[PDB]
Amino acid sequence: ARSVRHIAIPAHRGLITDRNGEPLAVSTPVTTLWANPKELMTAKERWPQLAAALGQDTKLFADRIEQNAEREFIYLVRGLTPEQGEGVIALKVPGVYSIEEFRRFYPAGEVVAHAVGFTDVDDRGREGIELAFDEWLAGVPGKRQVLKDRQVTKNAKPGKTLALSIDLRLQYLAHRELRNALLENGAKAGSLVIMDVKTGEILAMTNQPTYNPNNRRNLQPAAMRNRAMIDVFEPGSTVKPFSMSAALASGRWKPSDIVDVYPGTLQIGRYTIRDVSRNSRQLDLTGILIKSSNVGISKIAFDIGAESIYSVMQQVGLGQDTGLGFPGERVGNLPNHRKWPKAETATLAYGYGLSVTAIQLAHAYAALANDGKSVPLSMTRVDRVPDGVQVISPEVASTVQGMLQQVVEAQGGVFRAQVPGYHAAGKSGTARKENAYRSLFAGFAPATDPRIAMVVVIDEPSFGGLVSAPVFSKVMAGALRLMNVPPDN
Repeated sequence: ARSVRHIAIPAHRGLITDRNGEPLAVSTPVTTLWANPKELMTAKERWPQLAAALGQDTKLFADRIEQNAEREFIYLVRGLTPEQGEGVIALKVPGVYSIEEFRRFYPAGEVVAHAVGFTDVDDRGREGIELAFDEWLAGVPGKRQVLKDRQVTKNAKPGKTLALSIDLRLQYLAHRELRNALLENGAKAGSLVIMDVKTGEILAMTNQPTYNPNNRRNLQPAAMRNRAMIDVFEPGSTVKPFSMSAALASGRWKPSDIVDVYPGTLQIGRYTIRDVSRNSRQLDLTGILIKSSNVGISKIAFDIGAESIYSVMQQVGLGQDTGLGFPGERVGNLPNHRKWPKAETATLAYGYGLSVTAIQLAHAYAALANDGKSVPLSMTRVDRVPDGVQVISPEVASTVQGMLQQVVEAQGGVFRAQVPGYHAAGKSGTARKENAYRSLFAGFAPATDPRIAMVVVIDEPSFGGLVSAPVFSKVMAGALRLMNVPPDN
């Protein structure tokens, strides 16, 4: 006879904003027209008109309805504009019932595709923050009891608003400047991360290529890769500052100390360490960074032991889980030994023989920039800064800052990374993913009182000091002014 069923009341997905309340993802009303074939089978004369008004072809339409003649349920079309929802309801065709639904809209579109991600066909997070805070954002559906035609038991609770760490103004600046860089250098891909060194907040994350999450018809997986969180690479010279941090915490090294790197090579039994530039004998510790001397950093590493270097790299988060619970986040690899031989010691010190993400590197540069105090990474607005872990002594961190300032400013330095108005600090490198090439720059500013850490990755520009550095310069200048950071020069 008659029958009692239940249909679930969809929940309104929580609003996602940038840190200033700029909407980044919004649940917009749509309508999903369904039908009762049993009843539809009674109004076959109306089908061509229905069909046309569903874009569906006349005969393909009717084939469908006939095939499913017995089924009392079938969707016709998911999520139309509520107004086309009338275009069909204006035909009042028997067997045609309708659900009220939400579809996501992304006002900033491609600018913040990866960080925000997108929902699937069921209004479920499938990428980015949409997946990562799916529970917080997805409400709790309600339930209605339906009298099967031959009271609401609990009404739906709405999802909660989420304010991200992203500053949409710095995001636009980063998106633009990394797009321009890729075209000028004719590169395949790239990431740029901007981090608040005090709060752990990700102020900007951008990858190229990007996509419009509002129109994913011709989506490609290369476009959807959140590179900053999933591409792992050997950081090269960009981790030498952590090697130097251990040098200075050893008791055995100070910045004015000299190393002889003549003749730009060093035999390690069978191995040969080889410098990218071999026009040096005596270098101070700053010189070792300015020249990116692998012989220099290797000799210091032999003197202090790999353990001390490995320990700093671990404490600043390299090859460690970020705790950001994003979907396909790669952890990379900070490999350990009982007995570190010379080759493994040297390759760690000059930043081959580990793998890191752009996010991890920026996090580590944040720690150093924050006078050696690690703060947990956040993709949500931080209101109450958690207590940091003091992973490098303030004094060592201060010393390494000044050295990195000289890397950018000193003669022979990475002059294309200077930020006009401010003193900036950082280090270029030439990473490996065969073995792929990326140009890196990693830095923070202002050098004497840091606020912002930044990493730039540029995949196969068809050097870090030549390619990534000028992007760091342009984007840092803008970030600092957008954040009303006072010039320190």
